This record gives sequence, C-alpha cells and structure tokens, in this order.
Amino acid sequence: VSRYVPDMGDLIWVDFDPTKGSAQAGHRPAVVLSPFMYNNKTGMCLCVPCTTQSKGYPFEVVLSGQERDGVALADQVKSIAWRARGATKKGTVAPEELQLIKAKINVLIGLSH
Amino acid sequence: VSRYVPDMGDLIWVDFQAGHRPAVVLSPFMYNNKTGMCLCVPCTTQSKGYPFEVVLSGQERDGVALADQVKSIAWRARGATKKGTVAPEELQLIKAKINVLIG
Repeated sequence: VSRYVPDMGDLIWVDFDPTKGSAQAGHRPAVVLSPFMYNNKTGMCLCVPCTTQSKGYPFEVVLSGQERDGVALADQVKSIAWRARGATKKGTVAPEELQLIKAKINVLIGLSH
Repeated sequence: VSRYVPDMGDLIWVDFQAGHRPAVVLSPFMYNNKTGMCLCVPCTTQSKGYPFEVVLSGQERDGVALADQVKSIAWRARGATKKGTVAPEELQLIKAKINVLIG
C-alpha cells in the first residue's frame, strides 16, 4: 500500500479522521498549489483553505461544483505537513480555478506582477 | 496607541514559554491591516544549503529565510513586533523561489 501523494490542483482533506465521515464537521478542505515532486520529497505542500461560507471578499475564488459551490480563500496560502497530518483526496479543481487562485496570490504578494 | 501592523518586506518576531521566531512579511500593509493576517516565511540562522533557503545578511548575526514555508499568520492576535526590514534584492529572491512552487 502506498499513501496518496497530493498533486497540484487536488482538493484534499487535511487531518482526516475516519469518524466524522464524508462531511468532516469542523474541517476545511484545501486546494494543493505545489508540484508533486516537491510534495513527495518534503512531505509538505502549499495549499489554500476552502469553505462553503462565501462572503464575497476580494481573495475568494469560486469553486463550481457538480455537488454544490464553494470558495478557495486564496490569500490564506499555507505550508502544510500533509504526510505527517494525513491527507486524503476529495476531488480536483478545474484548470481555470487553479489559475485564478494563483493569479490572486500573484497580485497579493507581487511575484511576476 | 495603535498596534504595529506588519508591512511588506518587514522582518518581525511572531508566535509562529511563548517563544518567538523571526519571519519575513510578504503581504502589503493594506491587506494586513484590513484582515489581521499576513503572509510570511520563517527564518533560521541554521543554513543547510537547502534549495529554498534565501540568505539574509544583517549587521549582526546572519541566517536564511525558508521561502517554501509560506504561512498565513494572524499577526493581530499573536503580537508581531518589528525587528527590521529585508533588503529589496532579498525580498525579490524570496518571491522568486515561491514563484517556482507556484506557476
């Protein structure tokens, strides 16, 4: 058995506990921003929190789901010890959604712009 | 009295015994002030040649910023204080390494 390794664009549950089921009351999922190679080597990844509680704040990025919608909180990027904390895959964000999250971070930090 | 609001490029002490660690602030004052949060990378004196280390040269003690370990931090509620400011070329470098981890 090999542990799941988070890949760029993946929507993951962090701190997964098999006792609150598919809902995970009290948790946020997260969009993975960093590449597989980095994630695999370090046991860490860069990711942004998600929530269904949209407020329409400037750094929100709408995640359009089949199931329902939510937002990535793009300003709140964090380095996460996925391997140590136990991550599971919930889904994958669309290419456009990932692009938009990165664009907003780029604005906030000022990287290429 | 107004609490110190971190600003882009500042080197701060933060709760990241309470115990603090130095961090470079990567988000602009306007954002930091409005949200009570800021983006920052942790610093260490212990260099190891590691790929995402950026050298920070002071006038006393030296170390590196660990550029890959970006963290959104509630400065407002954790008592960030200002210790200094990184040089522009140092901040630019930290941003280059992050840009690598993110398209």
